[PDB]
Amino acid sequence: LSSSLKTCYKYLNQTSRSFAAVIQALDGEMRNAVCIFYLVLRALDTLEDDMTISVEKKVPLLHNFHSFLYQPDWRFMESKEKDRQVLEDFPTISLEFRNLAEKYQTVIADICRRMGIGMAEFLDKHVTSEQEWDKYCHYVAGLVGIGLSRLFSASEFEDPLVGEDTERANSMGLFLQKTNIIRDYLEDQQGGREFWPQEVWSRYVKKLGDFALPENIDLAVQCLNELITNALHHIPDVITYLSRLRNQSVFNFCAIPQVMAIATLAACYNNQQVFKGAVLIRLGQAVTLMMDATNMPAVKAIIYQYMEEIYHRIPDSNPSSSKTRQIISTIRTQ
Amino acid sequence: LSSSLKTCYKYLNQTSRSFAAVIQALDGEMRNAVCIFYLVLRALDTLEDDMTISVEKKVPLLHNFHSFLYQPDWRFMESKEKDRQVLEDFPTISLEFRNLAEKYQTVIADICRRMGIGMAEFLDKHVTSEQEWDKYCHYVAGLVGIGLSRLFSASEFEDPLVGEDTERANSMGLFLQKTNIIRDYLEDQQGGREFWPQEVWSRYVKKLGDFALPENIDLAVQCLNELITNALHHIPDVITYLSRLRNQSVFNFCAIPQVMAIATLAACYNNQQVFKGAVLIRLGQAVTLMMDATNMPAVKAIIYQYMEEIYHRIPDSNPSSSKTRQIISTIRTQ
Amino acid sequence: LSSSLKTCYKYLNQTSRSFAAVIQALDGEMRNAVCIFYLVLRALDTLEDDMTISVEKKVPLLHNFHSFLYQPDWRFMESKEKDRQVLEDFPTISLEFRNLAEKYQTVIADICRRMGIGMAEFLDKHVTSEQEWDKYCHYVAGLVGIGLSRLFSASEFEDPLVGEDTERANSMGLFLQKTNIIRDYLEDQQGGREFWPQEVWSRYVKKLGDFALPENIDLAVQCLNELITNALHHIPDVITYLSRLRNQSVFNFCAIPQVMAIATLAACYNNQQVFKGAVLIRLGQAVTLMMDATNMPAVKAIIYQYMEEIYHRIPDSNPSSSKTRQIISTIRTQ
Amino acid sequence: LSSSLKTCYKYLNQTSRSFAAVIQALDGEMRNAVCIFYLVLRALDTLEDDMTISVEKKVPLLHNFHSFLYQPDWRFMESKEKDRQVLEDFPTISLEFRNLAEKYQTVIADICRRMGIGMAEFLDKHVTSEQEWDKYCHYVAGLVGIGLSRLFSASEFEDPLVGEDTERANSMGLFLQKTNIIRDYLEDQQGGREFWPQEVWSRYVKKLGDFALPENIDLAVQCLNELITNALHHIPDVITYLSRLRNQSVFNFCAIPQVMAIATLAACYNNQQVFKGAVLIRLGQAVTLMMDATNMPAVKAIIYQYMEEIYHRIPDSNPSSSKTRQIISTIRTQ
Amino acid sequence: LSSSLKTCYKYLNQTSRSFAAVIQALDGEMRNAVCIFYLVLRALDTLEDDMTISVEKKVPLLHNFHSFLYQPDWRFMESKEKDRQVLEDFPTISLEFRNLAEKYQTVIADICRRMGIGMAEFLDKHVTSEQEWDKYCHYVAGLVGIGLSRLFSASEFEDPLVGEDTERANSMGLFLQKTNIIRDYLEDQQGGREFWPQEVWSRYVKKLGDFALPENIDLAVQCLNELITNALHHIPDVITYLSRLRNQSVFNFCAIPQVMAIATLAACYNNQQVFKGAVLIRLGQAVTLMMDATNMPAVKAIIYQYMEEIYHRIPDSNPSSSKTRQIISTIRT
Amino acid sequence: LSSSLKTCYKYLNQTSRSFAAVIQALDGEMRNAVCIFYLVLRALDTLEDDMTISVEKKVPLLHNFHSFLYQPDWRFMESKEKDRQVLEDFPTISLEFRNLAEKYQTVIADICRRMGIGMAEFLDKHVTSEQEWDKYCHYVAGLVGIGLSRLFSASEFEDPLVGEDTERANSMGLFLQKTNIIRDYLEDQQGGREFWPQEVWSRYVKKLGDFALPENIDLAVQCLNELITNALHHIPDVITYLSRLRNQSVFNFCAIPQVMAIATLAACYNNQQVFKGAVLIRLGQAVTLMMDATNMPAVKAIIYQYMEEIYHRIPDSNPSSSKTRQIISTIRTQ
Ligand SMILES: CC(C)=CCC/C(C)=C/CC/C(C)=C/CSP(=O)(O)OP(=O)(O)O
Repeated sequence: LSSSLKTCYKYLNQTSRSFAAVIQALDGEMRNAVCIFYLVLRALDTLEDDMTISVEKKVPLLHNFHSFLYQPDWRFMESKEKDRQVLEDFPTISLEFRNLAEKYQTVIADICRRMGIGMAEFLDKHVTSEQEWDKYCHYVAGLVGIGLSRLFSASEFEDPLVGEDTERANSMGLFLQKTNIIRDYLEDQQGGREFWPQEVWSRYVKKLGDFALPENIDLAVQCLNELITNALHHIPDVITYLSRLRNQSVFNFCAIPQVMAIATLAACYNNQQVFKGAVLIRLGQAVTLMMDATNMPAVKAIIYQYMEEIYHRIPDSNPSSSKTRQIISTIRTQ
Repeated sequence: LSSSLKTCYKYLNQTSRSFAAVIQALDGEMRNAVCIFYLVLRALDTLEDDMTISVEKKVPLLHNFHSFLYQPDWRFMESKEKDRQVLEDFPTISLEFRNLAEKYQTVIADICRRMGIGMAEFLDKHVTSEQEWDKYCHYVAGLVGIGLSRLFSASEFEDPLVGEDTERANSMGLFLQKTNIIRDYLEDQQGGREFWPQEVWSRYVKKLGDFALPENIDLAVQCLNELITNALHHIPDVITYLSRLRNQSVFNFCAIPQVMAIATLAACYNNQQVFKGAVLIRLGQAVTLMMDATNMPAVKAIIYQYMEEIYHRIPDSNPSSSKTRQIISTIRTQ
Repeated sequence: LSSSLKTCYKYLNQTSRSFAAVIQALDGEMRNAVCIFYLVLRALDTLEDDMTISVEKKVPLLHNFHSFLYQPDWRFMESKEKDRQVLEDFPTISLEFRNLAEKYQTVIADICRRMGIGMAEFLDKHVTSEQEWDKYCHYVAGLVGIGLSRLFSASEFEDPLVGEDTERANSMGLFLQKTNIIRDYLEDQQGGREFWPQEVWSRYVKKLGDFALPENIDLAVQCLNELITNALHHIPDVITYLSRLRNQSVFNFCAIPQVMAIATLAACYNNQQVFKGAVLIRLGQAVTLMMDATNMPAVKAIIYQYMEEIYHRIPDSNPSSSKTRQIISTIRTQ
Repeated sequence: LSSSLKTCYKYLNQTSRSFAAVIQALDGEMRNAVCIFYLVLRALDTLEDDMTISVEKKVPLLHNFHSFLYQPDWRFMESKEKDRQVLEDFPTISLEFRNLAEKYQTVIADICRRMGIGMAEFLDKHVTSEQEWDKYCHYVAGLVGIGLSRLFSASEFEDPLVGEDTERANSMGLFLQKTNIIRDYLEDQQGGREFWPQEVWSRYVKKLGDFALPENIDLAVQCLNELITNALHHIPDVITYLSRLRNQSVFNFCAIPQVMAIATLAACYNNQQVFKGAVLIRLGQAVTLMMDATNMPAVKAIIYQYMEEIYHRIPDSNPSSSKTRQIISTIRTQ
Repeated sequence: LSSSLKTCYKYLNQTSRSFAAVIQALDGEMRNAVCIFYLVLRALDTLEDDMTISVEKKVPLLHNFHSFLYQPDWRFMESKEKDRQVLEDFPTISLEFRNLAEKYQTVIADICRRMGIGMAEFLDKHVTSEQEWDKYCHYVAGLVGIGLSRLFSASEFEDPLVGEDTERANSMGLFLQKTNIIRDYLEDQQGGREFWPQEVWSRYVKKLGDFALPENIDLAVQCLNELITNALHHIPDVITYLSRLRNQSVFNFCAIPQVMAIATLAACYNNQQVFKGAVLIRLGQAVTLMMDATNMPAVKAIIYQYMEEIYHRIPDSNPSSSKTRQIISTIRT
Repeated sequence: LSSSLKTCYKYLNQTSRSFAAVIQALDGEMRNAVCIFYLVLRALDTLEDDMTISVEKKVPLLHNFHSFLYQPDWRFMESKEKDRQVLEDFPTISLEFRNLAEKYQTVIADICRRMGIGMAEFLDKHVTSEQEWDKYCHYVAGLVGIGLSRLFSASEFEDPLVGEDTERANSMGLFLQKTNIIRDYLEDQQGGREFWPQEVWSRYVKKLGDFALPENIDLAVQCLNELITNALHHIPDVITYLSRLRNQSVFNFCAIPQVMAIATLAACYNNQQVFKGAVLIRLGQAVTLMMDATNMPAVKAIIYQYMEEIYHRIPDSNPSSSKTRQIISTIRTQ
């Protein structure tokens, strides 16, 4: 019955309109910690997003975002973004963050800390290579996974082992990030920002904007593919991660998203539409129709069912084949 | 393999259309208890519902119902409703009732009594105040919720607290009753019955029956929204009542119906169709498209997602706009 | 890191769009055993179907199929069936059979020996009596349930009783088989195959190929319903069986296929279209809407809902009307 | 039905006084996997101590031991050790090794290859420096812990971390091996083998065999305490290792052996007996007589009890008294 | 607060020291159910025991004992056995029996019914073949296993699969009963009751009592060894039965008495004391010193450790050599 | 890691042979919170003991000990008791106290405050009534139960009820305490210390010391039994208390002592050795040989088992013969 909290949850259902629901399904003290944790990285991203802010001003701010969590009156008004309310009415968010147990604060604070540094590290440059494309996702998604993992263990609703495992807690983040990137391609383009790592989109066209050009379809799609064959390598980890979870609320919160992504990459795979406007996430076979993503055996089958939708449409003309099959063949025998 | 019991189940699937399946999938003892509990509650209901009966002859049959169960030859060939064989063949029903461990009989007992009394206490009047509305839903549904909670704690399948907290069990019942009273308005009106609370619909029109007139449809919807916003208050209880359950079997029987209800209110919210025909209740987006109501965290994600579906379709000019927002905010933060 | 085991899963998906996903979702050692069990079974079946093979040759192969399991080099190159890949590269599948623990080997080997004996036995004939239909379903489906059961128990993932009760295992087998044999009526007739128990369709028509001619659809649906009734007799066993499984992955692998079978039987029941095209498997009621088949109680509810969709469809004018209601009543009383 | 696996378990009980029981009590797969791993390691070890085998002849055997696992008929009949039956009937053991799943073979074979290389290195040499004493121990006991550890993570019975963290695994190995050496002193000396690091025992006497002489007991016990102090340093890792275990059978298999070692290091600390005959593991305090080593806390309790038994006996006049205390402290404050 | 319930537990402790503590540690309703069950069995077995009751007077008693449960005043005063307190005051026990929920009564009444018929079947004869040894061990112990299993399952504390597995449940009982019939040779001899299979001891001596004579000691141990070998075969089932359990109270209740019997056989194997007096239970070696029979892995490990003690003392000369080893070989693989 | 915290643990092991081990085994925050607690109670106790600290100086010390906790420099250098170390180095211990979460401090200080006052009240008197034996055991033992209990609940490792039900916590405390006063009759007598309630021994002899006399052994043992009987009355609470615990470290910590005390009373019951020397714990008969005190079911069993040990030895000729049976009988039927 706290004005600040209610408002916090008003921002959660506002910005993170896809997780919101499951976040509110999290058991006990995990509920707020994550809700607030989502608002702050939502706010932290808005700052990094907002392009009407100088690089030499954004950088400082980015780096200290983690310090503002203890500045009762910190705030931002000059932000001209749709999610700018989180910045404007931040004090509300910081107040509640300030009522979170110390064990949860340390983590959230610590993650904003490094996420920031990293976000700034890629504020003047582009995603160079694959090897580099992971560093970025690690900063904007990976670290989030680690943070969430540490919150679970810290809440003692999950085994201490979920926190330790970060390599996988990271893949969990990299998979989604790479997914979204690869999904809303035109959106990022029509927005003034490039994200598809170079060294790969390069070997196709000269400017990853060409892909939005009609007489490109071929090189367009093909690139998309090998970009997906890259993301699919995170499945084995995503499966291992979830296989360790022992809390139902936590399982859903982690599982659902991962499954929407696979459903996404299975729809985006070789689907030209990925450049026209938007792709609809068509579901799986007439078997995974009686299986919700709430128990591991179900999840797996659901993944496998999607891996098939892909392995099925894999064209030989594609220079990304073989590997596409080499990865899916591994997710099958694991 | 009781030729009689086999009959009882035939009747269960012959009347309790929306509960038969979950009642049958109830573990061991609750299976027969809860089944009979319905067949009798049906009887006591199919009577109040038969207008052919004179009020002089109806009132008795109600109070003296909690003791017909113990009257081997009782029946009521003098009825013209639909669920009449549950009275004309009542002995087969009463018989099986005596076959239940006295502790189960003791519950089904102290209720038919407390019900026919409250039920009788309404044969003449109509629902007036909002408060008087709960009171009615109590005698008709709230009691059922409590008696079940009694049965669940009695079988030892659930903790003793479920049947102890008569309040939560009541909300469980009221939420189901109101959602129906709301949903079945047009049908009730056409029938000749009026369950909508007078102090509410009178603030909109002269006769509760006017809402049937296509001319007053706009007012009818405003009242709908008001009543719906009322019913949304039982949710916090519902969740609480549902999270205490430990038995899968029982959980399904409880959660699904509440979920079906929540889904219903969201279907009807600000929906004129409630005054013209029948509303088709559908699921959530693609997040709740991946879950089912068999486990609490998932149930919560569904409940939370139906709320947002309501919160978005709220008109600013609607009389209850902020009342609705207030409780939906209470639900997402609590 | 074995190309032979990888290849197997490739074949597992190339030929089982119906199970590959729930098979690869199985826990620990059951995964490979069931995958390979499925492959040799599939390979055995391709032999028993390959029409371009003289009975004066096909028999011994069916009789000695079990033995080709211990022969590194055995393989069949002269096949023209769809899934002939498994026969041509059998040394790859057999190699992996020999890599499984010895207890799964003796199980798969025993079923492969018994199934071949039965298969060869029905090459030179059709299903006469209704007790031969059983015997035949036993050899192609029933033994598969026993085998699978024997393995589940052998792995200790499931109780030892699951394997011991071959009677209940058999039902599981017969129920899935009969269903397919009923749904696939048109597909079988348009292919020189007689699977319906002729001791039945002979009391409705002269030739089994007459149910095709529209002038006899009334006698057809009439025969259709008699069989669907016969098969419904297995459901109790199906329930007894699924109620024993304690491992989730295994539960999914068993319950899903079963629920699908019923959904089909409930769509094909009294449906004329059976003799014109394929039947479209609708949805799980409006109650079974929020519940999937991953837990026994739910699977119970789901099953009963379908038992109703058929009960509220039995034409009093159908000669099977009594049996049908009889059993549906038995099923729900238990 | 396998008589060779029965033979294997007979050898497990003839060769492993200490582990047969906890091994046989291992869950499912880990059972045979550990049994056979223990048996090939036994054969490798027996080939190593066999002193009637010249050194030039023995290297090729130790180097190729891992490869003979895959030579069905390989056997060694020229050994004169006592457990030489495992080598004379090695074909039976390797048979069942080849019957294990490939994922275990890869682990067991790899640990065999590296353990051979290592055993070979120390043939022509003696253990000198503590860092060398550690090296030898890694080659004979460390790698075993790593082996078992990778076997547990492969069976999915334990977390993926158990296997990945090789240092903790090696700690478990070293701790047990160091203990025997420290205890089997006399028995070794009366054999012709020296395992006590030289840089240590040397600074006490001229010949290791001198500690045997009754006129050195003072230097005997003093050295004994230095080495034990060296050993105690592994306990922090031992405790960390065991606390990540989640499977009871495996926990039993890991803890029991360790509590045994620690009980031994305790009964040996500052005990002239080590140089005259065997020391008797006299159980600890009264508090432990009601405790068993099957749960983590009790094991924490047991270890801490043994630490005190050692701490209360640390004589000031000991060259390492300030070392022994400083480490037990670190154990107590961890 | 019940005086008659209070009384029942007093009886439980007087007549069954080997189980009283684990029975009282049982969860919820299982506690009262298993207590009463033990008491009526205690009586039924006391009637069978009393050798001062004629066979023609005894047959009716065993046959109708189960109905006596429902005869409030029924009691028996002509018993001369020392456990007859429950017989003389059976109305207190029966009163608490009619107090137990029905689902429990139905199980306890059924076992008493079946055990009646069986105990009566053997008043006339002696156990001859090993096969008959099982039928007999079935009536006095196996049914107690089946009854127990069904009680656990009915209580909901244990899985439905437990009370459904009558084959393994039966084994749990045969095992315990054989270990005792074996261990209590010299005791059964001075009482005039013979429980060792005749088709077995007859291959060694003229009268089973001859094993009591010091110059047959060698033949005695050889017989003792054959029988123990026979009892060992139930261990696999026992391990399967125990593995299934999930409730701690129910586990400790089933495990401990089995481990105890295992310990007993280990101590009696190729041991002469059996024929001269009493054999005291040795305990765990090096591994067992940190393990207790309260978790399955630990249970198994102890049992393996025991199987080994026997295996190590198996003389190659004993006519049961290959069997004794063969069975231990199945138990450890 | 902190040097002071290590020092604390050194003291814990030197001043606690009965809890040092089990305490260090405790999880998370409870570890330290309980260590400090024992240390400060240990000191306060050493003050009370020390017979060279005049009443004039001792009273103020006791009453104000709890305040000495928040005073950085407070120390006591005139103790002559062996454990004096914790007093001379009190600032080190008080430093750590001040580092415990504020909530743990509230408990430790309150127990110290209450304990001091009460210890001071018994300085110039002995225990007369049994009613007074209770109030004493409370001030020195019971309050420790309340402390520990209040602490487990604060840490949230146990449910709040554990801390609330102070009566059951007091009992756990008095039982251990009373038992000790028994066992140590002679050791205390040779200390001019009298703890055996005067209103009880007064009725057998003339002076509490007359029991050391060989001719009074008869009356000696009779009194013994009465007290032992008195002690048995706490067992019901003990069982209740222990059955409420959810954490294994906390269960061990609490169970071991209780079981140890019950064994001590069984050994002492009617044993003339109480007045001639020391009585050691007889070995858990037969049924209790294979049981540790790590799970409730086993603890009850061990307890019920020791009850019979007593019950068997009760002679009709004991004045308290009847009360001893009575209480035990109550313990049996609960
Ligand atoms: C687990 C258990 C105890 C019993 C189940 C027993 C089973 C699986 C029996 C075989 C049943 C059939 C005929 C399955 C579909 S054939 P298909 O795979 O060729 O059909 P498709 O076209 O792929 O869907």
